[PDB]
Amino acid sequence: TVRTLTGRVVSDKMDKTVTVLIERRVKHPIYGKYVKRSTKLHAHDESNQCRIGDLVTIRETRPLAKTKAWTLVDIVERAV
Amino acid sequence: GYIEKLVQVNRVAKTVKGGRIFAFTALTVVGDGKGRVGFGRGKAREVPAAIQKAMEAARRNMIQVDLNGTTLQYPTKSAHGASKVYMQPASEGTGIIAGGAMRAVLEVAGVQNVLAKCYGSTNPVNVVYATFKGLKNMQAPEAVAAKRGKSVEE
Amino acid sequence: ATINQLVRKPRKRMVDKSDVPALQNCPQRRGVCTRVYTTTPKKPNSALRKVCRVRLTNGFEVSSYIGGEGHNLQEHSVVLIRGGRVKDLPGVRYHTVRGSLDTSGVKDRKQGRSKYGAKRPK
Amino acid sequence: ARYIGPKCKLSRREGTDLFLKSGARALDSKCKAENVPGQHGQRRGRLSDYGLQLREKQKVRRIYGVLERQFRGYYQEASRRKGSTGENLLQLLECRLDNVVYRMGFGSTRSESRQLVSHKAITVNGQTVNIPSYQVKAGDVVAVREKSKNQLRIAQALELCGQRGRVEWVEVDLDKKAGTFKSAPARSDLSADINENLIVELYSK
Amino acid sequence: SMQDPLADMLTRIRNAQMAEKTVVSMPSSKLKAAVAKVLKDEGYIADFQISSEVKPQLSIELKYFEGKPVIEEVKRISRPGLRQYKSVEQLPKVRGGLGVSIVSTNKGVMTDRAARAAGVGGEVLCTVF
RNA sequence: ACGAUGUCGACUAGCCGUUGGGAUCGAUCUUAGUGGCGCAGCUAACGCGAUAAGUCGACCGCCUGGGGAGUACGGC
RNA sequence: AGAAUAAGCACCGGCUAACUUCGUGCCAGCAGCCGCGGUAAUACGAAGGGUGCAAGCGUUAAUCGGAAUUACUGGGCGUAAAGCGCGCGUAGGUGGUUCAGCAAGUUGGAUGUGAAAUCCCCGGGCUCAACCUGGGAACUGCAUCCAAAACUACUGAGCUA
RNA sequence: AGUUGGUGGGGUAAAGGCCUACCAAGGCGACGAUCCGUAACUGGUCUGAGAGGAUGAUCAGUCACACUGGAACUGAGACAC
Ligand SMILES: [Mg+2]
Ligand SMILES: [Mg+2]
Ligand SMILES: [Mg+2]
Ligand SMILES: [Mg+2]
Ligand SMILES: [Mg+2]
Ligand SMILES: [Mg+2]
Ligand SMILES: [Mg+2]
Ligand SMILES: [Mg+2]
Ligand SMILES: [Mg+2]
Ligand SMILES: [Mg+2]
Ligand SMILES: [Mg+2]
Ligand SMILES: [Mg+2]
Ligand SMILES: [Mg+2]
Ligand SMILES: [Mg+2]
Ligand SMILES: [Mg+2]
Ligand SMILES: [Mg+2]
Ligand SMILES: [Mg+2]
Ligand SMILES: [Mg+2]
Ligand SMILES: [Mg+2]
Ligand SMILES: [Mg+2]
Ligand SMILES: [Mg+2]
Ligand SMILES: [Mg+2]
Ligand SMILES: [Mg+2]
Ligand SMILES: [Mg+2]
Ligand SMILES: [Mg+2]
Ligand SMILES: [Mg+2]
Ligand SMILES: [Mg+2]
Ligand SMILES: [Mg+2]
Ligand SMILES: [Mg+2]
Ligand SMILES: [Mg+2]
Ligand SMILES: [Mg+2]
Ligand SMILES: [Mg+2]
Ligand SMILES: [Mg+2]
Ligand SMILES: [Mg+2]
Ligand SMILES: [Mg+2]
Ligand SMILES: [Mg+2]
Ligand SMILES: [Mg+2]
Ligand SMILES: [Mg+2]
Ligand SMILES: [Mg+2]
Ligand SMILES: [Mg+2]
Ligand SMILES: [Mg+2]
Ligand SMILES: [Mg+2]
Ligand SMILES: [Mg+2]
Ligand SMILES: [Mg+2]
Ligand SMILES: [Mg+2]
Repeated sequence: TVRTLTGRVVSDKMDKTVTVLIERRVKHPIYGKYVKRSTKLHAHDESNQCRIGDLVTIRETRPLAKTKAWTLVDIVERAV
Repeated sequence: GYIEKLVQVNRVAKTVKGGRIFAFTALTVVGDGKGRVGFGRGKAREVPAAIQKAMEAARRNMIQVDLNGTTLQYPTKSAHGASKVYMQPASEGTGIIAGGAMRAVLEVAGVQNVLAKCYGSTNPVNVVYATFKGLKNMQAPEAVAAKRGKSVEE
Repeated sequence: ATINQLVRKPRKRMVDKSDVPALQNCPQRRGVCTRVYTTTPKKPNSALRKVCRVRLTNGFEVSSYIGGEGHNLQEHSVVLIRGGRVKDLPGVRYHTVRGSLDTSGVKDRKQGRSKYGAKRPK
Repeated sequence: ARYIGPKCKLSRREGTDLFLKSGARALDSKCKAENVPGQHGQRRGRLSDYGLQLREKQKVRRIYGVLERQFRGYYQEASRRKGSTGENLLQLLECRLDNVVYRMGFGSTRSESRQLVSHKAITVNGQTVNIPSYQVKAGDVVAVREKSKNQLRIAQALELCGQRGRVEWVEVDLDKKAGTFKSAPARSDLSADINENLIVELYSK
Repeated sequence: SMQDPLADMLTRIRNAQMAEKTVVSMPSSKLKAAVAKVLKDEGYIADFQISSEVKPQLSIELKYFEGKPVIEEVKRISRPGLRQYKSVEQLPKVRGGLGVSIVSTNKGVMTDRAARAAGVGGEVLCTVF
């Protein structure tokens, strides 16, 4: 299936665009402790239907603006 | 057993009204190359008397260790004061990769392939203490089997 | 140090500084003598050591030692200097290579006459 | 290069036989091998452990006549292999072509065996070899060229080898001056006085 | 504040075995019960029991053989500050095989021998010799 | 600004005082403090020793030869 | 055809293998560090005599090692350098016990990739070696599937230490 | 402040603030933005028991430059050794 990422929406001020934060756990090369890193992605939300704090998923497409190449596929769960 | 190796000779001095009084300290080890070994130290006015006293001390309190044919049983680490010592068994072609006092103790003790190293202070007396602590406490199999049969533990 | 303390900032090596700042990574350098003279050593030893002030092509002005019993250096002599610290003298951090450009080596030298640039007796 | 000059001075310094002459008469009644060379010969001269390792290494090197760079190359390549590199060194150093010519009886001393090899007089398998380092394979048939097959030097070396013991791991047909090397000698086949692990300890520092 | 209770188990056993006691009792847990079962099956302790009544108590009796204790060195490897995991071929060998390394795998808690035979890795809980 | 000894939790022989307070039959037990000794263990040694500097776990602060120097410059 | 055409460099108090004499007299000088030299200097400069390397031998510059002396493997903080003057608390780190689920870490396997050379193993060809070269191993990583469920994470329901 | 996003249009072999006119005020940053100094990168090389540390000569892959600063033309391909 299509490779998909999951994250939390941290900004929706832009029109038809959201910002999604994605966590990851990376092992230290030398000290061997898993440390927590984050990534920020700009995602194309055509219907402007995503509020802040939601848990959503996104997939890679062709660029639609500069530094914007991911489009969301569904809302896994909505922040209350 | 009788295989004598002299580890250290040192000159020490006390003070009295009038000046200094000098003495000599000798540290030696004695064994047979078949497992038994001991160490001794001696003070005297001149070197030969100190060496003889050290040899006589070493002949007393000579202990027995269990070894797997010129080599140790398992890698081990031991310490005395601020001296630390690490040893591990080696294959047949290896010599005795050890320094100073450790080499003497192991040559006399009958091992031949030991690949040893030491950390911290390298005072010969404390290093020999640490090496005897390490060798004395080796267990050998069918003795760690003090619980059950052999080859079910291994 | 706890693992978290090392993760936040790891252990660092402080790079050691060279004891021959002149002659940057060069085994030896060419210079010209500006003043040859004699100086006295520190307290335990006692002699009259022969040294020369040298201006180098790097532009540094340093002080070098002149080894061997005799020498023919003068002011405006062009010399080759290598590294090497002289314990007895304060500030002398270099040596003058004998028999290289204008130092001519030592004479009546029979034992180890390669450190002092002496030809074989032949 | 090679060591040149007094071939008994090494024996006097080392303190043992160190076969370096024909062995016709003796060693003691040539050079009084009981004092180290020089003015100071009667000194007790206790020498530290490093001295012991150095003497043992120099002793084997002078026995087989190998310079330092080549000796360390042999040591490294023997350390590469498996099975007690300490005796691998002896196994390999015992397979040199000049040494094999020595132990077949063709030369009284290693120096003249090397002279014979370097002067194009030995065919390993019908092919001429003129270098004193060719590691002889197990099962080779060392021979002497026909032109030099009738020299008096080889004959003299033959009866000199006649009383030297028998190595028994090579076999020589003396009538036609042919030789065959079956296999590298085992550790017990060599002299049981040299302790090779001491050298291994030396290079491991 | 009871950040790591298996280390508390091991330390209790070590201290009481160092004080020539014969019974060690502590609060119980399923992981502790599994480790104690491994210890008994390997022969380093004589027996263990588990109590009842809502706050169960785990009890262990110790072995001495000679005048020395049997467990002469036990140590905690995967603490909650490092969480060591190992593959099959990298499972640590204690004292050249004369000791044991307790490993938690998807097939249960076993020794390094059993995991090496079963060809499965896991988390290295503690080492015993 | 000192116990020249970070905070939190769990285990490990004992004896003798004292402060606030409970239970059992003046004594015994028990609880939170505050002191003097002391077995194991630890330490280079002095010494610490249930108020650990012993055996462990969680997190934090700091050290890397002596002067120059906790000083100069910059910031606050 | 004819032994004919072809040995030098450093060092010798200790570390560090190898020692005696002659000349100097805190001078001339040596030195990597301890240090040596002021009338018997194995430390200076020469001799004999040795010791180590060898068509090379020493010095200089630079890197790692030894250095567990930045200590993940693998150190410390009462008195040697080192516990903030003392609280509260944000981000972060860590988390008592039982049941079930999940499948992110975790573990095992498969597939794609990780250029060739290089390093490594077994061969082969140069008279051997250096050198050239065939096959394997290795590249400890990443992505995609399949399987497992003890531990950590996440979800739900509990319990009282 | 073409700065982040959107709409109509232009432009490119091709997605795209690549360009433009309007619309909203967005976007990045103690998980180190911005600035300063230094530096081609990798397979690899030297060390080390290993973990690591230093480094990027020869050989091979990629990048950039061609007296200095700009610009385009021809062409399948250049902003051209
Ligand atoms: Mg658009
Ligand atoms: Mg773009
Ligand atoms: Mg030290
Ligand atoms: Mg220097
Ligand atoms: Mg050569
Ligand atoms: Mg006060
Ligand atoms: Mg303070
Ligand atoms: Mg404390
Ligand atoms: Mg406490
Ligand atoms: Mg006390
Ligand atoms: Mg302490
Ligand atoms: Mg400083
Ligand atoms: Mg100030
Ligand atoms: Mg002040
Ligand atoms: Mg100020
Ligand atoms: Mg000596
Ligand atoms: Mg000198
Ligand atoms: Mg004299
Ligand atoms: Mg001299
Ligand atoms: Mg250097
Ligand atoms: Mg260094
Ligand atoms: Mg290091
Ligand atoms: Mg550590
Ligand atoms: Mg320290
Ligand atoms: Mg305080
Ligand atoms: Mg504060
Ligand atoms: Mg609080
Ligand atoms: Mg707080
Ligand atoms: Mg919190
Ligand atoms: Mg949490
Ligand atoms: Mg569960
Ligand atoms: Mg896997
Ligand atoms: Mg490759
Ligand atoms: Mg499942
Ligand atoms: Mg605009
Ligand atoms: Mg547009
Ligand atoms: Mg540059
Ligand atoms: Mg190392
Ligand atoms: Mg670089
Ligand atoms: Mg170039
Ligand atoms: Mg290239
Ligand atoms: Mg030019
Ligand atoms: Mg231009
Ligand atoms: Mg065109
Ligand atoms: Mg171009």
